[PDB]
Amino acid sequence: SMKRDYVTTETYTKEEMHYLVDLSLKIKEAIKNGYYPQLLKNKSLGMIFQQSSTRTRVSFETAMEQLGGHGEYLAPGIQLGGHETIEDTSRVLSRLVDILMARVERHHSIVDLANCATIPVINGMSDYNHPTQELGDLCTMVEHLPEGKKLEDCKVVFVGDATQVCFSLGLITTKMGMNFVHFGPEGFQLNEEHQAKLAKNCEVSGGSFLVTDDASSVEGADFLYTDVWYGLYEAELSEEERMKVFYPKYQVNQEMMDRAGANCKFMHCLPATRGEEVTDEVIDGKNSICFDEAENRLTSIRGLLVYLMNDYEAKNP
Amino acid sequence: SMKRDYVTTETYTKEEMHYLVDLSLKIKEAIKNGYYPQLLKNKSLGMIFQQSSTRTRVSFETAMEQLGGHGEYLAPGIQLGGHETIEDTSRVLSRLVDILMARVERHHSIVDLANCATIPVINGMSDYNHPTQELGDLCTMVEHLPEGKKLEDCKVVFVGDATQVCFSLGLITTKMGMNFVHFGPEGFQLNEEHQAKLAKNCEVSGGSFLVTDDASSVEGADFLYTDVWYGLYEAELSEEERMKVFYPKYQVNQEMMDRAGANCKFMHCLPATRGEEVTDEVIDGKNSICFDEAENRLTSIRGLLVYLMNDYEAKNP
Amino acid sequence: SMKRDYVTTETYTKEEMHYLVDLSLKIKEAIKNGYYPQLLKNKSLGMIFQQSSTRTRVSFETAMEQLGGHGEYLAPGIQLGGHETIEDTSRVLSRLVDILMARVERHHSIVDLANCATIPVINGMSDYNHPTQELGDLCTMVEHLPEGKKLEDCKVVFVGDATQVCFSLGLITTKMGMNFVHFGPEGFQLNEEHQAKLAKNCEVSGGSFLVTDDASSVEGADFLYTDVWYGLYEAELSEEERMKVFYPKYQVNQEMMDRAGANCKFMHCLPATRGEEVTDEVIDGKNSICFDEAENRLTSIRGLLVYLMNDYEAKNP
Amino acid sequence: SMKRDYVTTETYTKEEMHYLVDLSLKIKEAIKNGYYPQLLKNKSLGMIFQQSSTRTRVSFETAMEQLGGHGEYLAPGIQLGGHETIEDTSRVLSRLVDILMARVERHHSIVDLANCATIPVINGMSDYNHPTQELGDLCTMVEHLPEGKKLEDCKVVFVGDATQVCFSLGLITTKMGMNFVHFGPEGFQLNEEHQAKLAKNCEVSGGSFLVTDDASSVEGADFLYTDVWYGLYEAELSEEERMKVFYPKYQVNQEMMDRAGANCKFMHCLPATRGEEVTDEVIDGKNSICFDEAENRLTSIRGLLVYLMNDYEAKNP
Amino acid sequence: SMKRDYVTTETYTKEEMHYLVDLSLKIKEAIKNGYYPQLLKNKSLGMIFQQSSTRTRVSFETAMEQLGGHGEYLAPGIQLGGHETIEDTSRVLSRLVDILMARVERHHSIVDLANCATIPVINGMSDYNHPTQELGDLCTMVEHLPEGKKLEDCKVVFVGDATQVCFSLGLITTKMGMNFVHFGPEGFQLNEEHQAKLAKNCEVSGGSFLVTDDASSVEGADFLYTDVWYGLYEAELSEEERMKVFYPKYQVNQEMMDRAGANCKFMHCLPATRGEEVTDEVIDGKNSICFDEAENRLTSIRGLLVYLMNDYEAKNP
Amino acid sequence: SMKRDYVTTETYTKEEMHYLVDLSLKIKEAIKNGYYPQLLKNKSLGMIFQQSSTRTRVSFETAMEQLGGHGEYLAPGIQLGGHETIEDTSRVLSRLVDILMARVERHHSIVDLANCATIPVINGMSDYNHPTQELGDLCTMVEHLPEGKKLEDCKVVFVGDATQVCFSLGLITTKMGMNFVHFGPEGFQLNEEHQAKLAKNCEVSGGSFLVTDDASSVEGADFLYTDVWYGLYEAELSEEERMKVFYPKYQVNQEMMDRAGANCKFMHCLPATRGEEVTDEVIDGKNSICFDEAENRLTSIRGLLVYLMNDYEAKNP
Ligand SMILES: N[C@@H](CCCNC(=O)CP(=O)(O)O)C(=O)O
Ligand SMILES: N[C@@H](CCCNC(=O)CP(=O)(O)O)C(=O)O
Ligand SMILES: N[C@@H](CCCNC(=O)CP(=O)(O)O)C(=O)O
Ligand SMILES: N[C@@H](CCCNC(=O)CP(=O)(O)O)C(=O)O
Ligand SMILES: N[C@@H](CCCNC(=O)CP(=O)(O)O)C(=O)O
Ligand SMILES: N[C@@H](CCCNC(=O)CP(=O)(O)O)C(=O)O
Ligand code: NI
Ligand code: NI
Repeated sequence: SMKRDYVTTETYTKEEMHYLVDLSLKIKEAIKNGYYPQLLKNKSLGMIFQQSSTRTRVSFETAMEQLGGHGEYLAPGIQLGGHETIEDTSRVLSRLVDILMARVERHHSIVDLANCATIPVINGMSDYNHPTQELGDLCTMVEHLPEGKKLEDCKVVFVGDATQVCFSLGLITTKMGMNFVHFGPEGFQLNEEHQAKLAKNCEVSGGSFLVTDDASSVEGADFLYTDVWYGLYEAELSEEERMKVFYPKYQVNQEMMDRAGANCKFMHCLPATRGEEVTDEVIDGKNSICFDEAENRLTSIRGLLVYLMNDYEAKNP
Repeated sequence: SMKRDYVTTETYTKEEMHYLVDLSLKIKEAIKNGYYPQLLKNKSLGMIFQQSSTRTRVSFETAMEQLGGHGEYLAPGIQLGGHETIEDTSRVLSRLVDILMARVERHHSIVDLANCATIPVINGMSDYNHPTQELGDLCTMVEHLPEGKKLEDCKVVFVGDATQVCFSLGLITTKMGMNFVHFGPEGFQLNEEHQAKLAKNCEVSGGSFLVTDDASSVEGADFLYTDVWYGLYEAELSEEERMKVFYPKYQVNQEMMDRAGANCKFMHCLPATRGEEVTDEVIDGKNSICFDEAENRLTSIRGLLVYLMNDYEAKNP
Repeated sequence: SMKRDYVTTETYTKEEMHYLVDLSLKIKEAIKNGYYPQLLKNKSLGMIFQQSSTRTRVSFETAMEQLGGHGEYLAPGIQLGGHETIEDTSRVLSRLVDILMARVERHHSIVDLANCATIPVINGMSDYNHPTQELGDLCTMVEHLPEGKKLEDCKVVFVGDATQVCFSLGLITTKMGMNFVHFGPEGFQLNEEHQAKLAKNCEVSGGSFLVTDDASSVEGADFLYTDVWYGLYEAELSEEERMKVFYPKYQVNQEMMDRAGANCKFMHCLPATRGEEVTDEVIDGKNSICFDEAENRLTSIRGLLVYLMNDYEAKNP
Repeated sequence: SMKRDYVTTETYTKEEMHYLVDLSLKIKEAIKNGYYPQLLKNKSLGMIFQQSSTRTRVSFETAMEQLGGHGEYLAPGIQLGGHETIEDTSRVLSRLVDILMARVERHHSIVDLANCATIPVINGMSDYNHPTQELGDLCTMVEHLPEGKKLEDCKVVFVGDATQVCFSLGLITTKMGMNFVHFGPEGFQLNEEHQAKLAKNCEVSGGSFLVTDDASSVEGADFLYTDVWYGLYEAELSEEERMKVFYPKYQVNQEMMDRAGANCKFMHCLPATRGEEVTDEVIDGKNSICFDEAENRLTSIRGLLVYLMNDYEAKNP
Repeated sequence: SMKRDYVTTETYTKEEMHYLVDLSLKIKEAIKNGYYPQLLKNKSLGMIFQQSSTRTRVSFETAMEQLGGHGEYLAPGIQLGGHETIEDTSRVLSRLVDILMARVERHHSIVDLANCATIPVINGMSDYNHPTQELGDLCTMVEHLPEGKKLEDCKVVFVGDATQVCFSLGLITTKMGMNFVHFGPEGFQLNEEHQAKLAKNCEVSGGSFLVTDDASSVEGADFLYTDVWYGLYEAELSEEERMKVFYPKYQVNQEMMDRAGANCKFMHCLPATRGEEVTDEVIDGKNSICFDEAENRLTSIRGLLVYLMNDYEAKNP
Repeated sequence: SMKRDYVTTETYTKEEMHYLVDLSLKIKEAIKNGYYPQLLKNKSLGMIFQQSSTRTRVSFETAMEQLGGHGEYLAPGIQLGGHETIEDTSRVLSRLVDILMARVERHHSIVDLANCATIPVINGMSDYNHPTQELGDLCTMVEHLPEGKKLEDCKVVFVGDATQVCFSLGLITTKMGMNFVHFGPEGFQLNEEHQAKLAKNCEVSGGSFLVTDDASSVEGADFLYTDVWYGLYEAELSEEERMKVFYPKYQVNQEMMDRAGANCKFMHCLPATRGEEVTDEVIDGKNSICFDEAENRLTSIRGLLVYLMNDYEAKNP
């Protein structure tokens, strides 16, 4: 083709993900030392958000500035579909910016945008997956690799609801050959189709996956990860409804961390509902890496933007 | 004076419009070859939008980045008029940005902004005209000039409603000495005052204009252009109402294109209502140049911004 | 510490404020001569607005571009507090931008943001004070210093309501050793706590302050300053209610200016309600400096941003 | 291969030379309008001079600065050949600069440098030819094209000694399909091998060439070109010796220009020996373009450097 | 005209020299604070040296880099005059660099270069004067202004030979309205024509000048300045010859400084012959400012280059 | 202190040398990928050469351009010492450039320059040592580390004369904990004082050193290094004299390489005298890394310049 998209890590090999991590960490280190590599000079990113965002939006906008380009915030309601067709919007934006991202209510919207645009398209989260979160989370696990452990020998346990972030964490950990668990209650577990995709990743990678409601599954976790309980932006569970499903068994508290292990690190994509999926004590505690993880939303987005723009330039000399 | 505005092409000569085209195409060619001329370094554009926009807004914001400056999106509701007077807003913005554009509900708002501001002001569309569309459309017609034809010998036919874009296309084609037709139904034709202005342009240019409901008027068109049927943002015609006025006589379909001529190119400012003013077959067909035309919204805005900033610097050494 | 904030000028000495003025005016002069000092290259400012703004918002966004960085407009409703705690938002933004500003409904919000963020935080106005307005106003008074007068011998009279801008003007004038008066009606005067803070400033500076409803207080003013009468954004006084309190005694009209003195300059933070706190004749008259003052919102913000980023870099080598 | 050299225009087609002219003139026009295209950013040119130079050396050094790179002056005596072999010098410099030029006493030296270096090598003049002079001279003739004439219908007459510049002018004019004459005395005419190469160029181009001692050959010249009479830097003819050969028949004086034609333009590569090959009256006269021609040494070198670096980057992605 | 030269300060007013000082010191302060104003971006300076130089040459070359341009070192022997006429060299260089300087054996050479070039020409020292030294020395005296003294009330005494630097110091001090003395032995004093020029400066400035062999003339000097005794580069006095003329009466030693005054500062253009015109004790002593003075060769050259390029751009829009 | 010099690696620890290698290789990799880190923006390097140079001079000049600064070539004969004292030259240059290097005839000259200058001074080779060669050579050995070997287990054998490069190679290899041999004839071996310094390095590093005329010493070398036989620039041995001392025993030929080992790499600082210290077959052969080594003169100089400028900025905030 003449471009590459980042809609799902399912289209990336382990080697490509490692390259993305390595590129991201090199850029991070330069900036830490006071030097900003101008790798996207005069390039323009269209940023389409159908939902609210702090970390994803600010990461894209900051990343562009840091690398010498600019991000344009197209707020909820440039509509995807509607009166103007997605084919028209996609072809028009392909002439007016160099690269696109979109956070979408429905996954088909990002797929359609990628299919119809002739410039790189990045999924900034859908109801299905969250691939920039995957890369940031991988950067974070690499930086916080336990002493004497290979990445592939790490155990990553996601606690709670089968969110798009849960699935995405499963996708990236299995892609990298790691050991993944979704610890969640029946009715809120990764589904058969999700699990088939995790198995497919493991066939190649030698990693493992388990989906279970067994509380002992947290034992030996190197990373213990959670997310909110209220579901999707269009149809939230109420406090009473979600507490009924998840509390207290799926609350990440100090007792759960102690059971997972003394050096187990706590992760959360954020925003967090303190007192539901995680207690103040854990998220603010010595083993929380969620703020390093949030920083790495920017770390990973810088590397990804550069990778995709380099690919585009290679295909369009 | 100490600045120049771009409110209407009525204040520009043919020679100035050619200069704007030539400048725009030089910048376009540089960028096509991977080089971004930093002609607006550290300059700031205030972008006031009273209505939704994809092409105009993204073109301004991208243009500024590409040329080394920045565009600020001032969303619907910095009010023009209201509690704070237009004189105050204009004088204040003149101290805080280098150049302004505004897409306005009512033409007097852009006129007032231009009259009261001491920096260049650009009309990003009003209920009266659409002069940046004119320049982009002219760039497009120049690029797609038929073999063996001079620009002045081209025939440009606008089909349908007497929109501000219809009038603007009349203004630019007549300014350049071309042959213009508005093919539209009685009651929805360019009015007496519009036509007097077209005649005035032709007195100088030697071009021609005709406003007619004769379907044979499309015959021999080099460019066949249309726009939506629903009218102005504040007071849309319903689907039933606009179909009653315009359908099927004013639908640009393959039969109309065949009648216009085999090499006639289709143009539309966009967004398009597929199945009303144009069929899928035409807009997606081999003779459609509307996506090149959309790209040239950015092409023309880059040249215009540079022209106006150069003029400002010449007057304010 | 590892950063410095700009929440109130109460934490700045006279010498520091002079340094800020001098830095701001040097940058202004360079730009006047066509040279843009790239003092914030690749730096990112998060701009959180809980209320509407023309001058503050555009000043921050333009300042960043002029100095080689970028400002991100985070529109009303990234919430401060709410579902996601202020501690979380603050720590997250500290990883994703280099510097923050916020215009807040309630002062505690900016205090909390500053306390929880590890990057510099700037108050873009609260219900308590308006410190960037202070610096811009000081730059303006320095530029318009009366012939043969020291800054400290100037008399600055604020007319009307005890707005946050009124208090801020009191804070800066007393900090610089000048003579301040709030001329306002009983019930709408700077309160006991405000006045205690002004007295504290004067203990150090040798300046003076008076809060009074005596109309003779305007006599001998070098600067006569006013603001709107309708109160705070969340709870406005109606036209009838505010006219009943303030009109005509507190209307700045030509007669009041004549009484203050022939060379007294008129100031207003803007937006102004013409016909209430000021007449057209005064604000558009020969002794009005409110548009120079508005320009100096940008002048002062450039200097402040550079000062705070330099401080940050000094503390984080 | 992995690079391209500019040792002789014999390896360039007419289309490539036109491209070089067009690129050079676009860059010239940008700079005339105050804009410097940064097309060689951070690139380093090694400049090896075995002989003195004003125009060639300054053109290369200025060109690099203008385009965002740098030229290094390697003065007579980094030796080519000698104790360190040319193979070693060439391979070493290929690691330490991006592009090379050399003005050489003997043509084999530039050939050897080009053959052994893996970066582009440019001939800055040898005893055989002078290809950057060719391109500058072509740019000059294009700019000064007579009214109503095609380039190919122009007549270019070189007067005097069969210098490397004489031969080079023959090479470029015949490559472009023009009509060339060397008007020179027997014993000092382009030799049989030179003429065979001119005939070979004309076989492709349809141009013409003549080598003659007939004074009537100047009649109808559009460009009349000359050079010094003293021969090569290592073995100059004395004043008496060269006057005996060339004077007065080959002196370009006003009478010769009048005979050539009223609009014939005078060219000289410079430095000129006033009173020998040209009189003060001609070189300082209204029809002299030698200073425009000297400027175009820089014009052409900018275009060439960019062309060769672009070619290198295309071959080494 | 279309440019301005800097051949002698005789063509500059006191106000222009103050502007040059002020500009130079602003640039110096920026660089001291770590910021390099890019005021000469992509501009090229030709640097012609007929004599050796450390301070002048390095100052020009460094200044260009610091301000975003480049200086080209044209070493002794691009000849001025000779085989190629000065008119030709001047016109050719005017096409190939933006600005020129030259250090020349004979003053007429710099005059001829300035007269024939259409770009700014700067005198880098001749046998007559040294105007960049003047500006650097003035910057130095301003920075080291004695407490409680105006510039005009300062006494500047040059000791020793009537060098071009001696005369230049007389020219600048008298231009600025200061009090100048040349303390030198009969036969080696500023001549009648020099003194007539100093008187002419004083007619305008109200300054004073004296040329004398009275040793009491050093008393009350604020600045005591000297230079070498060996004369001009082409015809040096031997050690014995110059000692016979000048030693010990004109040796600046600690006794002379004590007599001049406790706060008198020692200046020397450098290079110095330690043990002749100055002792180690003085030049390395607490009251020596010659290294600050040497730094200000660069300070002044930066300001001058910018001033002349700005003037050129103003005249050639 | 307020700066750091690079006169000898004797003042650097193993950890510092590793840091220098790592920094150099990061910069090299960026440039290989088409990105030039602007780490020395607007910085000026004075380059003083008392002897001829290709690799050192071009490396410094190119390095400065690549990193956004500039190098000034001060050719043989700004004299160090002489009429103007070294103290004066050093103090003057400290005001006029940011960093200095010098290639000197006598080591005391670089020591004096470093001691008297207040800016970083780099030794570009003396009669004693060659520390930039050390760093380039170390970068080269790291890049060409044999499979399955640690740097410290490598054997490096220098063949021939006890040149400054021989000693320097001993210094760096022993500093890094490697195993060094000088294989050279009696009378031309590293002397007692050299060897005492190598022993001192080994006391810390655990490396080894041997100085011997035993031809079996080459056996097991991982790197086999040589240099010219003619001695120092001021007093060369003739061909007959040096052949008498060194030939054929110390000629690096294919037989010697075969004896050293099949994967032993050949190194030479260059220029090489082919047919003396090395045969064509070896230097042009598959195991020669001398051109990679020459490239790494630039690799190492980039890292060193950045390291020293960063150190300077840290000490002079
Ligand atoms: N399951 C959650 C996932 C939120 C991911 N968070 C982020 O990407 C951080 P942001 O929203 O601040 O960009 C949901 O559906 O809302
Ligand atoms: N008659 C139409 C004109 C739309 C012009 N379109 C554009 O300028 C493209 P945009 O809206 O995406 O900027 C109307 O009044 O709506
Ligand atoms: N008392 C007024 C203060 C307005 C200050 N104005 C500004 O800062 C100018 P802006 O709102 O355009 O940024 C109020 O509470 O509204
Ligand atoms: N036949 C002459 C050619 C000189 C060409 N001149 C130039 O290239 C101008 P320059 O020497 O100033 O670079 C000779 O052999 O000397
Ligand atoms: N009278 C002395 C003047 C030297 C001025 N010195 C300088 O300009 C310093 P520089 O030579 O290092 O540039 C002479 O004729 O030599
Ligand atoms: N022993 C040799 C060392 C030469 C080192 N070579 C280099 O540094 C390469 P260069 O001279 O090209 O910079 C001698 O004394 O000459
Ligand atoms: Ni922006
Ligand atoms: Ni240079």
